[PDB]
Amino acid sequence: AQNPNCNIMIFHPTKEEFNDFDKYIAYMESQGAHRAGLAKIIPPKEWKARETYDNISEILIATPLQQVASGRAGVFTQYHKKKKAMTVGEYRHLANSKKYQTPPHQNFEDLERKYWKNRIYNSPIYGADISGSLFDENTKQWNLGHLGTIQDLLEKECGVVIEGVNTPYLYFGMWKTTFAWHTEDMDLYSINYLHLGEPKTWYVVPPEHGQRLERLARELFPGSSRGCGAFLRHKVALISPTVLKENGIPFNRITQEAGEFMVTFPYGYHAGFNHGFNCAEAINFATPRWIDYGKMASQCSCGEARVTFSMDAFVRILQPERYDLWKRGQD
Ligand SMILES: O=C(O)CNC(=O)C(=O)O
Ligand SMILES: [Mg+2]
Ligand code: NI
Ligand SMILES: [Zn+2]
Repeated sequence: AQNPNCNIMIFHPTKEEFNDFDKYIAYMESQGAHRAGLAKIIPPKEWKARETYDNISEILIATPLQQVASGRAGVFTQYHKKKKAMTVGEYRHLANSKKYQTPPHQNFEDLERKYWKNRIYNSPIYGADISGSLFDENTKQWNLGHLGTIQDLLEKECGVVIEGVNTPYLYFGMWKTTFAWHTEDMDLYSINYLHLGEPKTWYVVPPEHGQRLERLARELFPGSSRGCGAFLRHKVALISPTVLKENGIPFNRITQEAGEFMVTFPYGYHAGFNHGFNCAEAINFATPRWIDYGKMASQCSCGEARVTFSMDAFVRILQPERYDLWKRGQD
């Protein structure tokens, strides 16, 4: 069995290997990359996402989200308070202000220490989940707006034609902006490209051990767990590495820098934080190996998780027994 300790693997494809996206994902899996839940892909030196980022300041962040924490430093939830619209240039200036800017630090480890010590005492503003793309249309390799769609994959594997679309999302971050512990919708893959700015630190639980994280989460968030049998779908709970280690939960960590891709694999729980002003692009995708994960994915039916249009068909076809309850949660 390849990668039996479930380490995060880092790949350096050549420009030739960068042509065929599906083939390279399958390659990475042949080497055991999926066992970690997360892999890093460093693009060949010849590749670029676009020519420059000099002209992005007029993108609008219609609903910036202030991420307000409750709990203790290592075990907390966050809720998202909506803020007034602002442009990317206005948000960058805000991220760089004395109130929000990254503190002086020695290295990524010192910054990570400071994040876990101090995150809860601040409320950073995240421009998350913005439909759009920063890939140039002429970028033909690993262009996250030109991937094969999940609907087409389901149709190719299973023969059933379904409605829905699959487009990327932009994320504008600042120091301490946080992504809570989650797997993707329908336990899909994700791919995330850090276009510019400061790094993003990731934490991940191997898919084979995801239920250990869920059991810890039920213990640590007992009211939330009574409310919903899949409350991590709400994407609000944080647990620090120190707490994970104290509870024996297997995990790994890595820091993504600008110019690098990360892939999350089906049922790979992940969480993390931004180091400072940055911009990432991410999209969900599927492969043949995903189908079995999609069929088994948990679902929130309490009403909190509220998701895209396109998830309807995935539930309806892959999980017909759960469909009626899940759809009630949506309505
Ligand atoms: O970058 C973020 O805030 C969150 N991204 C992801 O969870 C992902 O790419 O799967
Ligand atoms: Mg612009
Ligand atoms: Ni994710
Ligand atoms: Zn729920």
